[PDB]
Amino acid sequence: ATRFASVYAWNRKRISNCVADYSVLYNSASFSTFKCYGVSPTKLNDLCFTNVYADSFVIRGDEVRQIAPGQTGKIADYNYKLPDDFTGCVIAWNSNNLDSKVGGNYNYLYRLFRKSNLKPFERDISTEIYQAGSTPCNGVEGFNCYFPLQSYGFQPTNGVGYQPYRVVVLSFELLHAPATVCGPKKSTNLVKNKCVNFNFNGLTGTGVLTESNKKFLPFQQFGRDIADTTDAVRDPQTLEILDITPCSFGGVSVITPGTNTSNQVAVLYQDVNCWRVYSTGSNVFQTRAGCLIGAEHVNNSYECDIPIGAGICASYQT
Amino acid sequence: VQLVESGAEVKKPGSSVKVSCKASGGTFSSYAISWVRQAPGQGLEWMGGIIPILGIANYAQKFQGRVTITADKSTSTAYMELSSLRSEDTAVYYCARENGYSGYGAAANFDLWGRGTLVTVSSASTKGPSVFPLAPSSKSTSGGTAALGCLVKDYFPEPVTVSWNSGALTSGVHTFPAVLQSSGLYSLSSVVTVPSSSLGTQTYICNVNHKPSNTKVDKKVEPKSCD
Amino acid sequence: NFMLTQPHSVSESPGKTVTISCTGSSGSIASNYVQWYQQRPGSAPTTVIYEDNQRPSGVPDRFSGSIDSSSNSASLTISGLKTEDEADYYCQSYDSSNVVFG
Amino acid sequence: SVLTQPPSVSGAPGQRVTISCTGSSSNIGAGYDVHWYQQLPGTAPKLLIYGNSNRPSGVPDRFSGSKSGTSASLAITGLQAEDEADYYCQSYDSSLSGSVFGGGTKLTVLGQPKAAPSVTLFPPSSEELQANKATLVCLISDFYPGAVTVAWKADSSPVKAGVETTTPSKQSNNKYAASSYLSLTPEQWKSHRSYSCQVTHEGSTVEKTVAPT
Amino acid sequence: SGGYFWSWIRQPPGKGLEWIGCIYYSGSTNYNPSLKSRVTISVDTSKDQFSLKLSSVTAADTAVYYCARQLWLRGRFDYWGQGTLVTVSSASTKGPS
Repeated sequence: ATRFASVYAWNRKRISNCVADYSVLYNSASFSTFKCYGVSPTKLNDLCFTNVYADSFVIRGDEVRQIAPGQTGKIADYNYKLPDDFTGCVIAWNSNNLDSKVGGNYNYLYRLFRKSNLKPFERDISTEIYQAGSTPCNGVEGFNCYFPLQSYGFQPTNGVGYQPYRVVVLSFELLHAPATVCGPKKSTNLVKNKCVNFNFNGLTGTGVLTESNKKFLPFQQFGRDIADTTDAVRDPQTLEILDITPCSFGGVSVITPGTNTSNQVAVLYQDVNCWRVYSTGSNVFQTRAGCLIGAEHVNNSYECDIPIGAGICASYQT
Repeated sequence: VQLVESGAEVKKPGSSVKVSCKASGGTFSSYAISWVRQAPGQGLEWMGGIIPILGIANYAQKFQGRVTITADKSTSTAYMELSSLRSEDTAVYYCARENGYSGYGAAANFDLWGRGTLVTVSSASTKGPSVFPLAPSSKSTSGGTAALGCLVKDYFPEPVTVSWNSGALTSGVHTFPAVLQSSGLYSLSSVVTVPSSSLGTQTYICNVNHKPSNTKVDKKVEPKSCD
Repeated sequence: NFMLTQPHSVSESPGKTVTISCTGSSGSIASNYVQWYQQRPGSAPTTVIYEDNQRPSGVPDRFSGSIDSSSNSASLTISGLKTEDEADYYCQSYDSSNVVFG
Repeated sequence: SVLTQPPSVSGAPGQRVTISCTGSSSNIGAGYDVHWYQQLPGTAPKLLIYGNSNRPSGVPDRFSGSKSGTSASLAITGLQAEDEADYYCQSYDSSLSGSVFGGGTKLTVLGQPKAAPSVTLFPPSSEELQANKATLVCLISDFYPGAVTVAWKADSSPVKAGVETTTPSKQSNNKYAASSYLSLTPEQWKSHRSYSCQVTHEGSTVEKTVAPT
Repeated sequence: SGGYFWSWIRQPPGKGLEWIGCIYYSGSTNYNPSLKSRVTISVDTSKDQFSLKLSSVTAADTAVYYCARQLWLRGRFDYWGQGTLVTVSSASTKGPS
């Protein structure tokens, strides 16, 4: 930008309806701070966000280290406080060819004094004179009454800790909404009724893609069932709702009487009422716990060696 | 309080102006002062912001090399100066007091506004007005009343008032605003309704005063003899 | 003129904790992250702790890392020592057009 | 800059009017609050609504505004005879690094029994031939500014030079009056037989032609 | 492919690691200020390799040289190469007995 706003009034711009190519962001080799809390810069090309907010101001060298989530000082407490669960990161670089003129650049004003601690992501523009003692301060500027905004001394020959650094703060939000801003990754064709692992708007899972007749509200993007698993996909390229059919859905219990002891095993299906089975086999027996195949059934009652469930016991005999 | 300003000013197309906004009934104690123009037929346009305590200022990106704003913390007066005046700079200029507040958006608002100073540019210099007697004809006087008045030609600027018999007439008078011309000249009119029986016994005169021109002529209106 | 300073040799008895500190010379340590490496003798160094406290696959949970902007130092804490932990340890950070080591 | 609003709106004293104020991502969608400014025709604008919900003292409770998404809405419950004013929405822009105002909404509530216009033609006198000018006027009264036509004809060719239109002024009896001036020369003043002023309003044309000789 | 940063890292025997220079998949190069005007790293995409060129080698340059991919410009040197031994000596190679 041709100019940057002050510290007490930081300009924030919403970024949306575009793909965010971060490859020209973390590979600039001209910035000075890229400590990104939470998400990693290598994963920024894969994740998808609801919206991107980019704050901006100009700060000195000594206060660029105190814009972390948990910190204190005269900037994090009074001027710009990040949340403890902040997503994204700040970006700072040297600004000496610009924003540095002889005689001091007193255009910017930081909040030296304030009545209370600043809430996260809150911008405070107030010029009321702060008082200290019990004396009234109705617009006066006497003793124990100072202007809350203090100017900055930015000279080309000033110290490195007091040099003006252009700070831009990228913040990412993850809300229950379609992601209008995503990484520069492309998109392949859509397949149906096949057990294919998928990558839908940053959500990765394996399943079978099937058409869903459910009506989906525009506010939501993902549908979760009682089991808290993915069931609905918006698919923003085509904007149609697909039901995620799991590749494996039933309960299978394998009655294995060891490996070296015997090579014959029995398969018990919990959700099958004896088909969607591995094999038909023989000696199909239906119990209260489900359908059991590959094991014989007898009318005798022996001791329980390998329990099956609901009083059903199976053993390896001659 | 009240942030009064200076009077209306007329400047040349290519000169510099100097207006003021004086805080009356108090001072803008630790409150920033902003300026907003309004072109005739257009929306409000932001000039710049001054906090008088620190004496710093900023301007919009549309104009930075032609506007310089200053303020005085002691005498409580904030000023403009608009050099390199163009033909599109005609507007009314207000002084405004910013009122900040804390929040998430926290957009600056201007609650206290000035009275507005009219600034216009005209290449034509001030000239002496010419007052023309207008009288109804025989065809125009058909009923019991006649339409008579006086017309002023080549007068500058626009705010020039016309008085009927030095204010002796208050009923039936009308004020007609002037119009722009190709040469930038203004011409207003004024016509009143008077009975025909009073035409031969009571006379009508028009008294036009010109404050910047320092002239005030007296003229006589008579009915036409031919018609 | 940015360099990282750490003690040349720190030893501790097995079964307890040990703290290794890496302190920057001129610039801050709260920017451009930090990386921890362990170099077994006669082998290439391997990443142990990257980012603030992130750990790659194949590294035990005992390797804990933390930052301290006020002290301008980076700390790596090892608890429950072992024979295989006897190796050289390094701290790595990034500067303008150059990567610094210890 | 980009704070576009509808140029004009309409309403009645017995209904509700909604004024929309949309912007961009960097001024309204970013989260900045909007500010409403009511400018009466002849005075300075005043702070109507600030903070998108707060009302300053003096402003009646009927003026309620709201902000949602990337747009701003102002609603008026009761519209009296003094609500006719231009309304500008004001917010803060990040790219321009300055406050931005709205484009202006012409909220007009009016209605009157309009009647037929009455025009009057006043011929110039004999003391303008020596002045090298011909002040040709056309006094029009008892007419409305909805349809104002100024046409000058000489019964051989219409006059398209010197024709102009002026905004009518309110009278003392809820009426509008105006006057149109035509510029000519005394050399061509006596050359043409007629100079007729034609005024048309709602399809009603009144034509009276003066005789200079 | 991938936009990964390839770099070189050296270390004298018994001493700390020293970072030489970093490269991109394009011709952009970054060098350490202490060893500037002595290194020239290039990328040969056809052979899928990146090399290093050191001029005016001193006796203190005897070190184990490493080449390491970077997942990110200021990130970890995640994958390392095997440590090769380069020794500065005027004597030529002689056959063992």
